[PDB]
Amino acid sequence: KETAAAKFERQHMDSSTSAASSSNYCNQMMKSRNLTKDRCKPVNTFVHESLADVQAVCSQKNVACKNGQTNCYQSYSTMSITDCRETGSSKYPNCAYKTTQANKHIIVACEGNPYVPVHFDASV
Repeated sequence: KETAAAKFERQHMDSSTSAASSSNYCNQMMKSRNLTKDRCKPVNTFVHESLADVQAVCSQKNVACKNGQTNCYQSYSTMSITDCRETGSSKYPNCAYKTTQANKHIIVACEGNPYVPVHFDASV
């Protein structure tokens, strides 16, 4: 099965663009990363940074996850991110998202050897 690390990359990384280029970014990316296949994923964040820079967050500021887990880390630096959230008209299989550009710190949960992100917790 897909590893947690690999699912994080598929769901949350977009090193191929520096920011969202249009209001359709989320619609396109949510579809192409298979986040709308079985149901409309309600919210999702994409990070426009190199993979290594995001993986490095696992060695940055420890902070408890929203769910209380202690394997979460906040980036020292802000990152270019896109927030994707369903629009009021979204209705499977025609899933529809609002794209919002931002520069924020990210919080990720990490696991494994190599110790890498497995969950996107928050943008802050």
